[PDB]
Amino acid sequence: QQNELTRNGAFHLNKENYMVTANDEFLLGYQVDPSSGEVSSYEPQPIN
Amino acid sequence: GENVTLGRVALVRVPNEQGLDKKGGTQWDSTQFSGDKIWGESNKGSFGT
Repeated sequence: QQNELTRNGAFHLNKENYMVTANDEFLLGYQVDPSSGEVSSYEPQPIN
Repeated sequence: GENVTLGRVALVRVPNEQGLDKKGGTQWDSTQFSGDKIWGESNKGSFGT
């Protein structure tokens, strides 16, 4: 719920293999299954 | 004529290479954001050759 909107895409990985920004702020994304097609669950969560 | 293997080179990969801290002489060390040093051989799994 506590998320902020941005535009630059300078992303990288941290030790936990989460795509974060320069400030170590975790990105959010949609959950789709390995066999799914379109978005399954619309609630965002960090990309692994 | 004794052909014997003397060892093999160790290869180290960290999950977050951007987070490695910079020492002198083109050298780095592991830090808390760089992850833990993953010790592996070459040409195995995700490692290069």
